[PDB]
Amino acid sequence: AALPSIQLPVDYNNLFNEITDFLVTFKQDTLSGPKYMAMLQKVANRELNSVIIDLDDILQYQNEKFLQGTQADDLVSAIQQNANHFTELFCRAIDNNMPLPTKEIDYKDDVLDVILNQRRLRNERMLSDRELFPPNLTRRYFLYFKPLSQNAISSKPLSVRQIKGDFLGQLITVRGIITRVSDVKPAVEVIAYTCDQCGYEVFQEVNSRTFTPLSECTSEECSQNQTKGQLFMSTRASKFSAFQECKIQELSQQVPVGHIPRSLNIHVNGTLVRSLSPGDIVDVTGIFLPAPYLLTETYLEAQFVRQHKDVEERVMELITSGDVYNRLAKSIAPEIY
Amino acid sequence: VDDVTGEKVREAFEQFLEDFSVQSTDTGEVEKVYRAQIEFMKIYDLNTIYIDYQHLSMRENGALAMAISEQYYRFLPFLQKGLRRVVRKYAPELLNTSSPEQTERVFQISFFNLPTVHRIRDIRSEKIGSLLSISGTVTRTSEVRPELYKASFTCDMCRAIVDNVEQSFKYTEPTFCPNPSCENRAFWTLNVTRSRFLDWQKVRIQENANEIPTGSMPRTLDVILRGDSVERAKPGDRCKFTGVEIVVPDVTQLGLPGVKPSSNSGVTGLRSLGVRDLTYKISFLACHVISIGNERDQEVFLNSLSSDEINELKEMVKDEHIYDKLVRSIAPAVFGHEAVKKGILLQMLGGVHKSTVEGIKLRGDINICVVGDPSTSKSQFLKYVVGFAPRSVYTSGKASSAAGLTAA
Amino acid sequence: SEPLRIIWGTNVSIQECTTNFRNFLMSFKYKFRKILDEREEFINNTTDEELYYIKQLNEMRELGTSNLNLDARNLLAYKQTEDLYHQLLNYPQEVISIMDQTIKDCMVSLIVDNNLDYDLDEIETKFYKVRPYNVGSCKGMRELNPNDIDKLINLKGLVLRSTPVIPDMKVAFFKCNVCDHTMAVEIDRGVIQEPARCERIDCNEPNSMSLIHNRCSFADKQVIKLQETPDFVPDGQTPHSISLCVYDELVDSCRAGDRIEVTGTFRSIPIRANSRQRVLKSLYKTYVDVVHVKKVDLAKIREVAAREDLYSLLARSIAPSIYELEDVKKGILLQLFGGTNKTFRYRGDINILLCGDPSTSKSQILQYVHKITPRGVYTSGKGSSAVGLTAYILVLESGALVLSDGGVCCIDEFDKMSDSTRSVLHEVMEQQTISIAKAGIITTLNARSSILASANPIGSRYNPNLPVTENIDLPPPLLSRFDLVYLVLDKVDEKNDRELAKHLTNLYLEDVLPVEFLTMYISYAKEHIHPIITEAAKTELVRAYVGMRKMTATTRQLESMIRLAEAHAKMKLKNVVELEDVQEAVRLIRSAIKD
Amino acid sequence: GFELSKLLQKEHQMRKNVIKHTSARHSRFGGLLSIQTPDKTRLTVSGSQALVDEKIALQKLDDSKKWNKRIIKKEGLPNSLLNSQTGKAIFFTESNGKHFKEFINNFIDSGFNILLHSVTNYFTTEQDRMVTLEQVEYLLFFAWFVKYQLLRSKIDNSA
DNA sequence: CCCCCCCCCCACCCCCCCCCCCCCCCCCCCCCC
DNA sequence: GGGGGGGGGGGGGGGGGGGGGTTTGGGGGGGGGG
Ligand SMILES: [Zn+2]
Ligand SMILES: [Zn+2]
Ligand SMILES: [Zn+2]
Repeated sequence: AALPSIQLPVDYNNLFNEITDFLVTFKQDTLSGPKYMAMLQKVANRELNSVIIDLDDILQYQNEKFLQGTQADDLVSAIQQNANHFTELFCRAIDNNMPLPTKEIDYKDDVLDVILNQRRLRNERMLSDRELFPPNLTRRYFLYFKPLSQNAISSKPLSVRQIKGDFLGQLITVRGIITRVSDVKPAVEVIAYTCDQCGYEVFQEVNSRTFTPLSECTSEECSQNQTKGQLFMSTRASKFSAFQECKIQELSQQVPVGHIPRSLNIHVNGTLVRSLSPGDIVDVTGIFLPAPYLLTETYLEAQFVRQHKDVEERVMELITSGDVYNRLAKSIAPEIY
Repeated sequence: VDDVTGEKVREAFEQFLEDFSVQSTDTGEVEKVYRAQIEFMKIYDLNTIYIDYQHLSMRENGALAMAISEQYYRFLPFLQKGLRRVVRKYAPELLNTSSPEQTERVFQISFFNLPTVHRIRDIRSEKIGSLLSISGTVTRTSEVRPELYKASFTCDMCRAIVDNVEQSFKYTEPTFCPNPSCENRAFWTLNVTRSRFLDWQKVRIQENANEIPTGSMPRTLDVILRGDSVERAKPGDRCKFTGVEIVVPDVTQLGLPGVKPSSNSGVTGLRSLGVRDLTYKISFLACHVISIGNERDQEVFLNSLSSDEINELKEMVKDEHIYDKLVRSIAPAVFGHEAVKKGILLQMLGGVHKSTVEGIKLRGDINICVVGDPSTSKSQFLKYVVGFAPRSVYTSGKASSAAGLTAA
Repeated sequence: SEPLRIIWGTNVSIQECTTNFRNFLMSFKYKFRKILDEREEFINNTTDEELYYIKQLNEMRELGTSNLNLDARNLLAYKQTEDLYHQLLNYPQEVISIMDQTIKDCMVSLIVDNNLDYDLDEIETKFYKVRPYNVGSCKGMRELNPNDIDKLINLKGLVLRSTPVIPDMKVAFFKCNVCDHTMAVEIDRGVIQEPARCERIDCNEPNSMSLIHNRCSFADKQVIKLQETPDFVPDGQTPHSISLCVYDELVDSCRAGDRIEVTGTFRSIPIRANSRQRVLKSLYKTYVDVVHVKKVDLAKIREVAAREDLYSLLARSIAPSIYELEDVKKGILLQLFGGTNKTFRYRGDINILLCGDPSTSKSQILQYVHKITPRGVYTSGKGSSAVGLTAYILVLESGALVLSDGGVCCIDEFDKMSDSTRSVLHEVMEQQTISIAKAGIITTLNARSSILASANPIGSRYNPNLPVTENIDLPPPLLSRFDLVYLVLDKVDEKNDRELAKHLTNLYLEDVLPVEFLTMYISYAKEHIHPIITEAAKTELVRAYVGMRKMTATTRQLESMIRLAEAHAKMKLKNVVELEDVQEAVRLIRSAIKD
Repeated sequence: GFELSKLLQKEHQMRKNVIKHTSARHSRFGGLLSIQTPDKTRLTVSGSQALVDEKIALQKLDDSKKWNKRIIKKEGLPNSLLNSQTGKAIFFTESNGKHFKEFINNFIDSGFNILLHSVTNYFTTEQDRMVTLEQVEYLLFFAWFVKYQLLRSKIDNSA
């Protein structure tokens, strides 16, 4: 099936370079190492997993570069336009630049360290003439974009019925009431299969609501020996991510006269899970996305959340004033005679 | 390869069946009961034999009974082989239904009098394939249907016939044509007249009312009846069963002609499943069933009674003031109330049902009401009749409905 | 120079793990646990110096039972096994395989070290399980997350319901269609390793093997829906629930309504998009795969049985917090004892009605008795339906009284209950069973409950110038169903009111009384004491009934006297009814029958 | 029954053997053994029993191979001791056993040498024309009755 | 206490699969050294 | 007398084709009003 192609006004090589430049340079200098590299040292210590990017930081960096007389190609517009792809770009930049840990971890206790060390040892045994992994497997953190402040489309809180099809791919922000919340369930980022007949594990990344499991060992260890070994899934070695779904509905006041209240599925992943509960009235930033059902199913990949909603010394302020029972009783509904 | 264990089990069972010796309250003219029962089957041209489990248990150090208890499902064909040889030895007329071809006769080995009754809640899968006895109350009974027992087919492209095709839980067809001049695999027509069927009836049981631990929901089990045991049970009856605890696969998932696979876990890899994975129910394959909860001529009743029972009836009619003794035998837990006891006797004896020249029926039954204070013995009269009389039922005036009374 | 057995993904040597566990399974002393934990001051040699898990293994061998229960904290006390606790919590399947095999190995080691006559063949036949428990903090069901997915966890929760037992194939059985040779295959990770050609080289036909289903060998599996308790929820939103798989003899270890702990490996599995396809849905199903479960003697009994004050001693213990009212407490004590039974109908029940004002403590007495009894129920009679109290409609489900089969049924507000519902309780008190007949449902539903009714005079007060029948407004023969009927009244008396106020206000001063011993004593009496009647009881039974019959009475009083005398004869473990039992049964009835 | 008990004990030995070769817990319970070889490389198997017995692990790894060497194959006469499975036996009824053994006894005691002389003194002639079936049946006759009389004479000095 | 109400319960593409064909390997037989 | 080469059988792989994947009425039970 041949495909046509077109030229477009973007370049992900140039923007990848811009993203890593931002990452290794920026700090919140108006408040006077880089914010993001320091935060990635916290990630390297395994003290943090929620990597938050502020679009305001990107905007400040763009303004700093433009002030220094070079065009920054408006990365804010690009991430507000095709947000999902720039998750991949930002994560690749982090994986290419994150510094080593400082705090001790007891590194062998993670199965991924042992299994990838064993694969490296095996690959060195091969490499004496006698990627190592898909990066999502090793990537422990979760990356989220946080919207622009008032000062731009990501900043505006849309009601659900204003979310039209032209917004698909954009990092929009929605407003409504959560009518339902799912229980948490795990979802596979990367499946790890053992191979029975050679022990060389193999990996499948999953990027859809369904997949088909592997059967035959595709590794060179088996394939060169034409040994049709069988693959078995391991939950120990597979990377899971926490998944949860929530149904958001527009506010009852926003419903036009006679219309049914419109609603949307929000999907939330990683550490951002269980930030929402039913009956919450909330603003949520996310990528508005299609899903396989020409009519597509659709959902919002959540990224950032804004909910709408000492003492034992301070009690002495009333105790010292005296007759507190009589006064506190008189403070019960003072508007009632 | 022949299973020497099964062959030796067959030999031991065959010897038992032909010469197991016992007699009681008589000289030692041993009846050799199961040989005599083959003769009884031959006289009445039956197709089943009833075996007491304890008789096997005492026989030859009990090893045969232990084996047939533990691993019944392996050893049942070997038992039928032994039985077939014994019946040939002492009653060869029974080997056919008994010129037009009389089919070979099938034989059911109905065990009874097992050491213990396991509850439905005691079902545990190591007892799969073992002979047990089971109890519960029957909630519903299926239509009696013909199970295809052993099948016969003719090939579509040559009119050769395959025969004696043993059936799995699926309707099973031959894989290869017997004719080496023919090419066929899997294209067949069933010869109905040559194929063999069994009367078949599924019945579902549930855990007994007094045995449910705290009056909660009872547990349920599917039971299979076949042959002469079908349609003996009834809904609401409380029954003891004996037979084999068995697994039953999801036959649709296994693949079945004319049916799609059905669309917690099963098991996969087996060739017939391909990608699919198979699940199993548990069921009880019953060989014998009994409950644990009229004659209109004197001869047809009296010919069922023993000689000493006949003597009891003779003493009863000889004792011509028996009429008083009967009334005093009514409701023995209740003191006094002789008039009620007399009426209860006359109700249980009833009048005579009659039909008139115009078709009008005239009632035979006698209807009685016993009026009294609630401290009186009144309810014990009802519980006596309910405990004593055949085909009798008990309910309360409150906590019952017109539907539950006549019919719903 | 040699291969190494490694727990995959961990670099743990399995041989070293095995030795580290073996050297704890033997030579461990329970004192080491008291060195690890609190209560270190209470080390006691004659209970702590035993080789505790060899004591377990020897008792286990004498009983011939497969299971060793193992508190996980004990691994941290023994020096060579501290690391193995962490290995267990992080890699439970492999460590538990090691522990199971080591238990079986140690059973062999003990009989061969002792060179004992116990069957080696039995030990070799027997499978052996460790059941580890008390793993750690019982983290909430709501809090489980992808890091837990292979760990051992422990959850507190409520069982909503369970499946029937499900057969799980552990060994497949393959028979050759050509040559009738048979072979066995252990199921590996749910996959049948089918032989592609027949094993016998003299046959070796391809695709000739077929699965003989009922000659395969099966383990037991059961699935149970375990709910987050409504106690622990953030109360504005629903409780969660989790499926758990429970296996072999752990099947049916719990029932609907049980609050339990379950200790197990957390697990996850994919689920198919369509059973006709290999295609899997991205988000896995999750379940806990359990290895241990938990809910929520006579020498002492004989010592108490010899006491002379034992009648009052047991009577005070039922409710020492309430005013002493000891005729009521003694009558209830006889209701807790019960009589005896005869199958030829009658029952060894006892039935009581607390009349008196609504302004008295009888409801609290009922509350304590409902706590004391093993299997009772509590409800109240106002607006109580004849079917709601009893059994209701498709299936019929049991009501409160039927759920109280074999225990005390407390019913408050009994005087306000409609005559229809009383008409159902007639056959409870007369036959202790319910003779239903409705559309599709006919049954004699057995319900052997000792009713403890609490009732009132009509209106705000009892009239002292009238008998109890004229006050209570329930008809006399309904009162004659019950054994004892009592008046407890609020009438002013400064002596009684002072001593009651003192009795009540003494509760706030202090830091057989306890109900645990009372209910144990009643239980042991029910298991052991079944009094037969002596002629010295018969004579007074016949005489006393004929007395109150020409005071005007019925045989239900005589039957009540019999059941009460048998209940009285369960005191002092007497096990024989005599004159005094009848005298007290009669005497307490003389307090009641005066009306 | 005595011999049946003996047989059942013998196959109960195979029961305890397969039980040793069987998991103590359910099939979905399987953890992973890794066999690190004497070299710095690793294999993987799911056998819970194999996890504590490397012999089982090694042989199970070998059982897992899908490959096999392909094996190549290998009428006017009846089935016999020439082509039956080596454990096959006729399970006589004891009356038929007595009747058959006494019949062949009396045959050996009368008809054997005379018959064998007659037919072998035929088969001296016409060997070139002796049909294959006739050859094999003659040889089997010879072998069977010679073997029987040797065995009976080992059992009976009277023979 | 009796009757009426009302509530419940029920009746087009992609994957798996199977069939057909072609090639390659392995054994047996014959010739050559 | 053993090893190579030629010829025939048998098995495995790969490709191609095909099929499958909520309203309305009635009875009976249960509860409330005259
Ligand atoms: Zn491999
Ligand atoms: Zn044909
Ligand atoms: Zn075979």
